[PDB]
Amino acid sequence: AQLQNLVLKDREATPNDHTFVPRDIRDNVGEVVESTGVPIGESRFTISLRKTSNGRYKSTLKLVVPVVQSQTVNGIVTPVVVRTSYVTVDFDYDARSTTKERNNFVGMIADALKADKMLVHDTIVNLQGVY
Amino acid sequence: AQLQNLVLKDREATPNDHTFVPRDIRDNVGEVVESTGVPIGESRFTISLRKTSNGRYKSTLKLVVPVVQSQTVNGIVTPVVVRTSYVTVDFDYDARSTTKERNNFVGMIADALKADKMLVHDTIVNLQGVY
Amino acid sequence: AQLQNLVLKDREATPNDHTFVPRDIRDNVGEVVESTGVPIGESRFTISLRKTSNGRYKSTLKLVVPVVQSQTVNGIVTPVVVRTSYVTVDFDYDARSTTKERNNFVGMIADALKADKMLVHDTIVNLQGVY
Amino acid sequence: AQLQNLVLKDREATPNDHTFVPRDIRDNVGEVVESTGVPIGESRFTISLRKTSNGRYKSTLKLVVPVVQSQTVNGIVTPVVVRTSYVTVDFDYDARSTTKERNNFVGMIADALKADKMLVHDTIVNLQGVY
Amino acid sequence: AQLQNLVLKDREATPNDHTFVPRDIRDNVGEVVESTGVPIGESRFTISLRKTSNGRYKSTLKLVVPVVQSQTVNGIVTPVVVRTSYVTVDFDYDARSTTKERNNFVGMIADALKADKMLVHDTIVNLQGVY
Amino acid sequence: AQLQNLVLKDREATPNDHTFVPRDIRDNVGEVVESTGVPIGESRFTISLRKTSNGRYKSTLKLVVPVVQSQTVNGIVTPVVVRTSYVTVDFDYDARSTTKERNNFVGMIADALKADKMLVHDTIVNLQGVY
Ligand SMILES: [Ca+2]
Ligand SMILES: [Ca+2]
Repeated sequence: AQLQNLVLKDREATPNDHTFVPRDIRDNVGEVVESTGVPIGESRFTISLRKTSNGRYKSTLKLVVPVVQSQTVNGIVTPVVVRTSYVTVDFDYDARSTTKERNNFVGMIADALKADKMLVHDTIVNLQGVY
Repeated sequence: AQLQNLVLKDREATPNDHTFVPRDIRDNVGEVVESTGVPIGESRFTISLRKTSNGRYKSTLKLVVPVVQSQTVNGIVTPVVVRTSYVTVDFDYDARSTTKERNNFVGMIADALKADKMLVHDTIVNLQGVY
Repeated sequence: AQLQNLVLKDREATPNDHTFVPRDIRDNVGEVVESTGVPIGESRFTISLRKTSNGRYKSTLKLVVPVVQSQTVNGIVTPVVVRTSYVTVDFDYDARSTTKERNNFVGMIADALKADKMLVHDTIVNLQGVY
Repeated sequence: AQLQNLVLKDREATPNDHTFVPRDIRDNVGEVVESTGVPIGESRFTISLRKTSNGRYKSTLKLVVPVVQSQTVNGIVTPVVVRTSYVTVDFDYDARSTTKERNNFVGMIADALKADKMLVHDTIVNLQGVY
Repeated sequence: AQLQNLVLKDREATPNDHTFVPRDIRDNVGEVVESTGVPIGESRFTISLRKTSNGRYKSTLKLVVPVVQSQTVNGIVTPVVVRTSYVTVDFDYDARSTTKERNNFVGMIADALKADKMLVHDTIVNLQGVY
Repeated sequence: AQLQNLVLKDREATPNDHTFVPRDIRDNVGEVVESTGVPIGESRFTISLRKTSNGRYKSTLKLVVPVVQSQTVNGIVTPVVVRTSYVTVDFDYDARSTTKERNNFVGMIADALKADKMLVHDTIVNLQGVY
């Protein structure tokens, strides 16, 4: 788990590769960043792990992806952030857990984000509730 | 997004299907449950969406998967929970976001959980930190 | 030597020459600027040299390049500074260094700032971290 | 920018290649070294990147080359640093800067350090003041 | 260099390879561990290097090998630590030492820990005094 | 373990045998020396064993080899320690440890110090940090 590049595919027609390049490590918190030429609409992805005192392990993923549009004022073109989207995955394993257990766990909740899993998709994508 | 069945694949040799069946809806919070015959090691998955007052949408996914082993006491065999694993995904979109934006977003962070994405896997699965 | 002109090159397709002319030297800090007739948003380059109490020679270079665009207000077109880029090299030599050592030194640090010097460029130009 | 070899040239008659090799990364600071084995004789190159609190991007280069005469006696060597030279380039960009802009900036100040660029040379190499 | 794998050998009939993998590096203290999927009673090996204010290089190695056996409680088999063995080598070199000196040094101290090196073995292994 | 000769090898092209001979025992600390006659030039190996108050068993090794250039003038020699190197291995076992266990422990950390074991070598010999 050496801070390194992280590539994430999106759900575009023909999936694009978003390449997040490491930036730094503060307080045992890695940060990788997909940056376009201008470092303002840069999307950041952080990751961290810490072992609790009560014998547990807690991982924390954060992904931030802002949207930029060019705002024109008195002829002055300036790229700005019009809105941002945030997500935060939080794991909590028991210090006594086995690798397989953890793997399967991830795998499952991962498979839940899938686009065909209607129950969740119709919520985290199309903003519907449950009924 | 009608409360309904939710099937999640795990990362086993030849992936197993875990079928969570709806249980109820409390305060606009759905709950589906993969239950073995005995309702004690039942794994629960909850989902919810709420529109903030400040014009945002926040989804919240929770997956809980306990592990059960048979504890024998004075000849009395009893299945019990020896440890549990928890995860909590939290989305936060801007009320002005477009479907595509949201979709891609999900898709990306989803693709991050993937098993081959070393940066995160070596952390949320093998409990390594970053360096 | 005497405060005189200073020409710096671009990294533009066909490198443009930026001609800086003397402006003034205050407190033994030479300033030379590249500007059109107007004293606004002119790119400035300052140079200085001082001997330290501890017996060291220490000189300083500072280049400042503001980006100016035309801001139209009620038909009143005025050029204005949209943003600026700063850099400050600091040389500190030993009073016993030979011309060659010093020259070679500069030459190196110089070479380091370069289109192809990967390690460096990717950071001072692409603002990407080291890992 | 993964920590890797960085090679800088002299201004020696027939430019000598100084190959610095990665030593390590510490608190988000890369270090590459042109070493011989003994640490005090090591010429070291440093590099870092930070996103300032107030939204700017700064990166820092630092080169150090010590001069060291090694007295030999009956086969036993005694290295001694007799003088050292230091440089510290400090870039500071605006979060709205273009890749192109930055690049050009660098290239300009780069061009400033240079045998023929008189104004500068006579000072950062010949240690003459400005008048 | 970079925190990577580390394999250590037994002194068992047919020496077994103990493969330690990276876990994390906190406060510039690399840790690499040999463990099964579970984070308990894993043998840990840490390594670090620091430069002293007085101008010395000092690195530290620490190997910890807990002995784990299966503790059956009411049919609930759990692996647990019965006892642990600790060791801490401390190297302190002079900033003017040459690669050879240092290497040779290690090699010696190394040789000292050895099956046949009587004086030493009988004490660090048989816990018998010197007389 | 009766205080006796201890011979350690180099990592020199053709391994040189360093024969330390017993000097003495002081307050339960054995000392063996590779001497030439003059005490400051002596490379000395220390060794001890204690049963900690709280029932543990600790033994300690310490090796020291000074580098000393001896200036000769008209037949009169002037030795001078120009730099020294120190190591301190610290074992700590459990009163319930097996001979076998201990032995293996030693052999493992022993194996750690070693030309090919990269992670370690690059640090305890090449003085590189961990990243
Ligand atoms: Ca319904
Ligand atoms: Ca790293």
